[PDB]
Amino acid sequence: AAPYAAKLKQTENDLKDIEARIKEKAGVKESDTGLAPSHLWDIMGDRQRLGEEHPLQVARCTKIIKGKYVINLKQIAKFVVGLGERVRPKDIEEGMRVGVDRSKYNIELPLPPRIDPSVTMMTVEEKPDVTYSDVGGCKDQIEKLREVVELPLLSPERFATLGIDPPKGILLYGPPGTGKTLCARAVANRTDATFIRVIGSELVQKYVGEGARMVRELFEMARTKKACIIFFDEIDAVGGARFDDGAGGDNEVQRTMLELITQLDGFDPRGNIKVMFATNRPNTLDPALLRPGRIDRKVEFSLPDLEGRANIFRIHSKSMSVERGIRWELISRLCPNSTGAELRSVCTEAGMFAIRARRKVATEKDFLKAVDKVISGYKKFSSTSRYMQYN
Amino acid sequence: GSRRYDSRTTIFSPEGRLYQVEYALESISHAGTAIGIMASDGIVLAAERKVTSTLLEQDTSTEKLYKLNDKIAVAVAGLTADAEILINTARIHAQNYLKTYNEDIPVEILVRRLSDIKQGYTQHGGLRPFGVSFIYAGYDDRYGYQLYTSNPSGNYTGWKAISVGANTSAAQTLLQMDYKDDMKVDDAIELALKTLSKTTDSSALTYDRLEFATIRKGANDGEVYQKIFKPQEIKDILVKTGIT
Amino acid sequence: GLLHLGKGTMTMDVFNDAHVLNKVTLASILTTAVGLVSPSFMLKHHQLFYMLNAGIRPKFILALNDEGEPIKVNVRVGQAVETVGQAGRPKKITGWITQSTPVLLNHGERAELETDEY
Amino acid sequence: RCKLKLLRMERIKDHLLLEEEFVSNSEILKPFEKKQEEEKKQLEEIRGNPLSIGTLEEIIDDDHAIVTSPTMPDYYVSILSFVDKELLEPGCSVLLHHKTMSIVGVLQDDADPMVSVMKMDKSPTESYSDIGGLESQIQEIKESVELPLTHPELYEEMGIKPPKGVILYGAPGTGKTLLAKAVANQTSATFLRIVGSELIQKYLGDGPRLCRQIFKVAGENAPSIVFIDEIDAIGTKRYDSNSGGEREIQRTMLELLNQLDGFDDRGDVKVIMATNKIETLDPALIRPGRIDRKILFENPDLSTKKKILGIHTSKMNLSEDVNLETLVTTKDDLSGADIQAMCTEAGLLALRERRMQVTAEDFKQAKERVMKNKVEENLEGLYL
Amino acid sequence: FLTRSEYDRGVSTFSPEGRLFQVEYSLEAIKLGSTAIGIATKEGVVLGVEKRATSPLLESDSIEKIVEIDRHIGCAMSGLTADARSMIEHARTAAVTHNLYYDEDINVESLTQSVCDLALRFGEGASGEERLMSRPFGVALLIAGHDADDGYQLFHAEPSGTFYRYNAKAIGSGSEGAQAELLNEWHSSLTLKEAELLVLKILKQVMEEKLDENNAQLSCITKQDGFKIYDNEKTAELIKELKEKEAAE
Amino acid sequence: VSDFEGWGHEYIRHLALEIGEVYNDQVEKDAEDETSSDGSKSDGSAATSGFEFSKEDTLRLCLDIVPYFLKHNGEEDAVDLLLEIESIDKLPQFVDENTFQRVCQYMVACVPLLPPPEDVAFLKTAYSIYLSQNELTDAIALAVRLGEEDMIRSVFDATSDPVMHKQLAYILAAQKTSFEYEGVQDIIGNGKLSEHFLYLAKELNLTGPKVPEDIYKSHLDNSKSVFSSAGLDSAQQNLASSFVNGFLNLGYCNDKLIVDNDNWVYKTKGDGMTSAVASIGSIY
Amino acid sequence: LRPGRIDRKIEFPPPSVAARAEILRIHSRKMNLTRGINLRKVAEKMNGCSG
Amino acid sequence: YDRALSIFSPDGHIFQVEYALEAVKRGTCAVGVKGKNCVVLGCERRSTLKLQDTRITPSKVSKIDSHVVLSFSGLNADSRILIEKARVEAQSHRLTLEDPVTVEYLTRYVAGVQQRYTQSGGVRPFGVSTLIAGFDPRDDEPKLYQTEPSGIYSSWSAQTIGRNSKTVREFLEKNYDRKEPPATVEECVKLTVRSLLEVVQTGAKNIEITVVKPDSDIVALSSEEINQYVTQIEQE
Ligand SMILES: Nc1ncnc2c1ncn2[C@@H]1O[C@H](COP(=O)(O)OP(=O)(O)OP(=O)(O)O)[C@@H](O)[C@H]1O
Ligand SMILES: Nc1ncnc2c1ncn2[C@@H]1O[C@H](COP(=O)(O)OP(=O)(O)OP(=O)(O)O)[C@@H](O)[C@H]1O
Ligand SMILES: [Mg+2]
Ligand SMILES: [Mg+2]
Repeated sequence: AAPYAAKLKQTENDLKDIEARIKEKAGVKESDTGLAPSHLWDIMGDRQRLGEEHPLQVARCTKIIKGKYVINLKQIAKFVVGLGERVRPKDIEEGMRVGVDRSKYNIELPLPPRIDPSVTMMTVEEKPDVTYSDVGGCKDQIEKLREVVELPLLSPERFATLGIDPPKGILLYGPPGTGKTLCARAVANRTDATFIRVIGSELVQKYVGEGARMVRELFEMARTKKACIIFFDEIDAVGGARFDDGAGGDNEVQRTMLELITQLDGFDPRGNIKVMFATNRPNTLDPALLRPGRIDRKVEFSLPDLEGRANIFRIHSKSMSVERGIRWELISRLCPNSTGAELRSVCTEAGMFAIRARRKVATEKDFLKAVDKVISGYKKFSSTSRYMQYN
Repeated sequence: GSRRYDSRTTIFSPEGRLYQVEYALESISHAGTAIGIMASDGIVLAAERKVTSTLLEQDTSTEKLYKLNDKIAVAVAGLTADAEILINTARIHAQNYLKTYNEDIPVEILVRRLSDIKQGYTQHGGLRPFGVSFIYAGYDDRYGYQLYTSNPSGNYTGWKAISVGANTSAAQTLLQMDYKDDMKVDDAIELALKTLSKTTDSSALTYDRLEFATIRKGANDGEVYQKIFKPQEIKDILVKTGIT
Repeated sequence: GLLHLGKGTMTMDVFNDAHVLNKVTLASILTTAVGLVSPSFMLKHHQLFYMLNAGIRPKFILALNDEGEPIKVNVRVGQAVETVGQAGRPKKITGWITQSTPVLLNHGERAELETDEY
Repeated sequence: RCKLKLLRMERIKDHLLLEEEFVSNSEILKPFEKKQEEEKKQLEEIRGNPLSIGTLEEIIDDDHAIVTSPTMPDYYVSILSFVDKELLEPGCSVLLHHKTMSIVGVLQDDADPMVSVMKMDKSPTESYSDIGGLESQIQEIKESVELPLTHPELYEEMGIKPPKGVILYGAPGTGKTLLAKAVANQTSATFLRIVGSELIQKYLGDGPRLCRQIFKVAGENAPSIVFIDEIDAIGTKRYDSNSGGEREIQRTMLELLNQLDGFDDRGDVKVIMATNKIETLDPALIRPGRIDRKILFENPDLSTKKKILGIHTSKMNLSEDVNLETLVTTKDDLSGADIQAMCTEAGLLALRERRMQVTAEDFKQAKERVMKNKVEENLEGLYL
Repeated sequence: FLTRSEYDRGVSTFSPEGRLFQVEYSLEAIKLGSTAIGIATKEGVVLGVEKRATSPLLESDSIEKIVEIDRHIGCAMSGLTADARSMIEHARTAAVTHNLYYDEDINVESLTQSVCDLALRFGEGASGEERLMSRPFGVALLIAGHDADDGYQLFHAEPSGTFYRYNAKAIGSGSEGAQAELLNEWHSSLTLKEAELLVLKILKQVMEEKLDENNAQLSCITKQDGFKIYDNEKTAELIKELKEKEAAE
Repeated sequence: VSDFEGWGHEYIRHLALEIGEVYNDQVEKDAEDETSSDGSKSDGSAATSGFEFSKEDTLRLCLDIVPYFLKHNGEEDAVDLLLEIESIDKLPQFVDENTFQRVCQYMVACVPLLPPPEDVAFLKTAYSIYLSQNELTDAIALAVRLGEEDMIRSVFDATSDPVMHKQLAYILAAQKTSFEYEGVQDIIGNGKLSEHFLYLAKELNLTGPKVPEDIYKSHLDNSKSVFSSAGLDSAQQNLASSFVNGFLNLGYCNDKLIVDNDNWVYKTKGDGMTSAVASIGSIY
Repeated sequence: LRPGRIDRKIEFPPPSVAARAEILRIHSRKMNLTRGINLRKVAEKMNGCSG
Repeated sequence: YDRALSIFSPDGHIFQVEYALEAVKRGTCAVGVKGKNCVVLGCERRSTLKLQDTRITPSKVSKIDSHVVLSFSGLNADSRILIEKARVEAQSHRLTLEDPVTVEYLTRYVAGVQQRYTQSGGVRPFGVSTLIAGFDPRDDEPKLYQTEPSGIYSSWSAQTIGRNSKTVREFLEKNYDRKEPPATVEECVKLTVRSLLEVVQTGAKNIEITVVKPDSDIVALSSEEINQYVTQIEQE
């Protein structure tokens, strides 16, 4: 071979060895958090320490006895407790968690109920500023929503002047790519109510009856919350129709399907819980989660018109740098009846053709290519006729 | 009802294709090796029986070789039961042609007619195909000696040397290596026996497991002598070639 | 640029100011920002103020040379691009196909381009 | 060859780094400075001896929390609170005090063996143009995967949102697999790779939690590219039918819609999907704006194979005998994995010899073995 | 693909809709058809079709979708043309039969209705008459004609077995973009040439290639000249005179 | 003959005997046949002719001992022995490009093996090999590396002297010197042109950094201008703000009007004024 | 079995009669036989279909 | 049996026609180009297999009348049925209407033939596509038609079907001219040979050419002839 290979073999293995050695000798570090705006904490940190004032065994009430209480600890171990002098008796309720002394069990500080939910604190969501003007068109279907959901939060006066019961529920349905969830992110901007977002496939667990716990508790936590909205997303699985199999495994799923019914109507009403169901499909749903008194007005969300595509595309191309004198009308005509999510992608693929020609701008030429590009792939793909019949 | 249970076996696959044909071809590679080698002086058809027992009678057995007419014989490989029907249909067609023209059928016509019959079963009716492959040895004056193979699809191809049944590919390579453009019937016999000796599933190749027939221009001035040999003549030519 | 191996001359005022405690006086120095790289554009006898096309390659495969050299594959781009820095430094010439021959090669150099048309 | 000097030069930079590093640690890391001594002192004075790993269920905004320990008993713990009141969140591992349990501190990070499958230590020894050939349908995967990470500046001139997503589809062996692994060497951002046969499980309920996870990790590190190899595997692979079946497959797809785009607003997860069963996917999956430019791959043409075959035989020994052009003649619109299996099997002929020369004979012979594969699961011979 | 359907095992089976599924499918195969536009006035009926080239090697002046039934009835097919091949033969036969029996011109409606009787024969063997089809036809016709008793008529014949008399109708892929315009632009004061240029107008907008006489074809039915297919030269003249009035806006 | 394992290890040993020897001649004080680790001499007409003969053979198809001989001597003489052989081989025995890669691979690779006095002496020969070859584009780059004024003029002369007209040659010369934004080349080439005497107006500018002003304007027009500066009166916060406007207008930008308001210039004080006018300069 | 994923494929046949004697011989070292027993005789009494 | 082998698809199709088209894509490739006074059908034959008798085996171009040729791609077995029906119709025309067929009428007949096994019950379509070419009698216009298993018929200036027809079609856009055919027969032949060598490759023994000239002259050129033509193309 070549007269270096005999020693390239060794020189190269030396590279591999020394990288391991540098890393090993240098050592690593793993933070154990502190704070630079703190350098003294133990002047009365030791009062929280070392001289107990005290951390507490958490328990749960199982029996109020009228004039002591029975708690069963989390260490499963049952004890009889009473009232200290930071407790109020009016403030003990069934199933509430309490703190008791780690030595001689006595209630010191009651505590919020129910430690079993901990994965519903990650479905509580801050409102993304997708803005309320972000939604396409000035069409009227979103104005129906502003009558059911938004306005009674702002003004229950006019509904008190009417005296009607204000409608609470509404169905969001229609084709995808219409921005089903995109108008609900807008409405999350405006109303500034709590949004609690659910995934239907997130409601299915390994063992059955485990998701029954989930749904029930999620609802009651929302009852305590005031001025809240629960956004049922993608509940095509759990949420579907009820039927029998006689040997299925669908039964175990249908349990949590039922759990959704029994909380909506309840034996108590929804106290300012506005409810959205977002379904891709009306083709299969429950007839008691689609009964008209608990989903009150249901709004079909449609495909943009020949005007509606011009409005959406103007929101999109006003956001893009194009060189003036163009038609947003023309591009809508060229398209068949279609989604705006395509219109969101006519701009961006026309922009990849804009960078290809190395324009800072976008012109008519590159728009034409883009319109062809998407249509041709649509034909190559499902849902150019799929609606799964019904209206 | 009945549409319920209908299997639809004559439809295409996503391939554009017919599973039943493929499956028939698969089942014929479970059946015996049949070989046709064309010499310039005749044709050798050599077939290896599938069954062999020291209690089997192999002396009235012509399970693989059949005369369609006294110029055209076949080697049969596949389902025997289906093949029998086609054999008698073939003879009937031969006699029909002889009937209306008073002159012996060319090999062309017969091979094609049978191919059409097979084609009908795959084309329509919901029926399964006839799972047979034929090697036709024939003599006609127009093209002389003719060797043909046809398959359950209803397609035919002429060949200079061909093998069907078990180990098609192996015997084909062998024949490539050992073929001459012109040969004798003796040279052809030798090559045939040898090829079956290297492809036989039992360690030894024996006369009692060989069916062996020729059509020879020994007979002169435009006569051909068919011969379906006796196993005792097969024995002797098996010792000639030195296998036994 | 011509040599990436070369050390600068105008960029040394950027290099200069780290050994000294900060003052308003040093703040005066920093308004200078020279060290600049030209945007390469193809040239002619009448002076063309734009480029035509270029190839750029992020990852070479050659270790028989420290940087390798861009092979004839690169990502193609159009006119009007400043010299691309690290993560884009190997730059190949795209002018061959228009019946033009580069006179001034490119690797990622600062150098301007010039071409000859048949 | 002739790279010995540069490897010695790299090695030499390594010697100098190992040296100065080592001595710096050793004895002149001087902890005789008070901003080291005094900070650790009174940090250890509240910090344990046993540090009692706990699991934080939730926090209360009165400088307290409820922990549940894996040993058992819960506790209503205090917090020393030099640790930044609001820096700890459900799912944390917290250090409790061996006396009265107070949150001494907080561990920053912890991991699963199920995300070990997801994450990677690798650094491919192939970089692009070992995908040499098919070099214009690869501008659709380095102008919407590579480039907006490299330059957002270009997409700022035009403004509006930058690209998102690709689906790769075409024949098997046409490079789909290596395309994904080749952009990941260039970009040097967190490359997750997950097989679709692990997204299909024989247990339900944990299916969705796996799929939900991938993108939550992926958004958590600010740049990531998630390779889902084989999303064609979700309708053809299935175990039992009483914990697999329609149901399992439907849920996981549903989960992926929320994750892929949905309402999460998670971090950057550029997605790459390989598939050749694209019609077993939803219309809300192959919906635009999750696929922006979709790439079609078909078999190369005759002159494209010349590009492919020259890449593969550069690694091999050559002679003047070898002729690449006539190997191309024989093949007719076949995959580049077929070409790649001829060159691999050509050295298997050289291995068989124990002769280290590769010759035109070795390439032609393995050509016949490669064509033996194509037409001998066929039994027609000529098209019936 | 594989749109959810409970019934595709029968060809005459219900359907919690209450209607046949196969018929429904048939009407979704007219949306791939090449656009045929037809304007009916009280002065004649104009049938325009896009001949649809697919290659410049394809000779497109030897293919056409204008098909003569008889001197006083013309017909345009859109959808699946292999099915129309059979139907148009049947219709020609019917017309000749009427003239044999009665020495008289057949009503445009009676003819349309006969072919609708033809369309509904799919089945495995049911009602009093034998089913000689097994799957419904996927092709729709625009039957134009003139009879001396109701004047000019334009009928849309469906693969359903239903027929609607239109005053103008477009079918094919671009049928909706055309029909929106029909609703607005049509009236009963048109003249023959005005309707002719109107056809070329709406054919422009559903044009996926470019308008010229090599992928576009006109034909008329007029009372005293019968059914006449416009040759390509004449068509070219009209296209250019459209371009004159298009640059006058 | 037919590649196999054996010679892939044995043949390296043949070459290594000569290799080791030449290296050992610098380290030792015994030196070639008095060093007994090889017992062979590197001088004579017995082994020195073996090195040269080997070099021709290993050059033709490969590159093995060829780079390696040069540096072990430590002399630029060695590199010049190879110059002769290669410059014949530049076109016919293998392409120009392959040759260019050979030359630069020698210099870039051996840098940590070439202290300053050795390193420059090696780059001279490299310059000569290019000058022999067609690419005068390669010559200029390497001559700047050396830094010798003589060689800058030599590549400039190579295009200039042959032609009695402006041909591509003079445009190309002006470009080659233009590249250095140091401008040591620029001054040198401007005065060769006056001597040669063709058009002055285009050529001297093009050698100089004048034309580079022109193209910056073409690029600026595409880029645009942005102003986003703060401004508040009276303190270090005012001093900061007025500096910031130029810090956003680095390179040639258009901000004529902002400069024209001399108010804020005066509202900085002391040294602040100095740095305020200084940031105005960076706008242009 | 797609291209380049599998590159060596090893078929195993049922045993020969020489190979079947060779397995028998290994087993006889565990046992205590009598002299004069041929294991090529035993391998011919067998025909096997597997090891 | 009267049960359907044709089920309507909600896609706007029938699955079996799609599957048929695929079947026709797997078939050997045929090219058709008409000159000004000739027609040329070139066809690939797989003679890669050895010890094949080719004398007695019919070429993949079948004469259906004394002036009308048919070439095919797709299922070889199936095609023979179409071929018999067509020869029969050819004689019928002379019998009842007198004067050999015209290319168009015969094309129309074949179109109806393949169509019928779609629309009927108890039958599946043919996966076969034909190139029908020839002359009308008393005429000298070459007429080249293509029928496809959809039961749809077409006229073409030039056309190609079979395996990898797209490559050759692109070639034909660029080497055949809608305005001008190559006027000499030989040049036409060589244009089609040059076309065939795109995909067919691997020597000049797999190429077959039939040339038809009006006045009922159908002749097929043997391998020797082709060898000469090919080598000329090769040298140039
Ligand atoms: N009406 C609209 N106006 C403007 N933009 C829209 C609209 N609808 C959709 N979009 C754009 O398309 C993107 C994606 O659509 P989105 O994900 O909201 O679909 P979806 O309706 O939730 O469908 P699915 O839930 O079935 O997948 C949005 O982020 C937005 O950019
Ligand atoms: N167009 C090409 N250019 C360069 N190399 C190629 C090309 N196509 C294939 N190869 C080589 O063939 C290889 C085998 O490819 P790989 O296993 O990545 O193929 P694949 O298409 O991903 O296979 P599968 O169809 O099984 O998904 C690659 O690793 C690659 O080096
Ligand atoms: Mg949604
Ligand atoms: Mg793969």
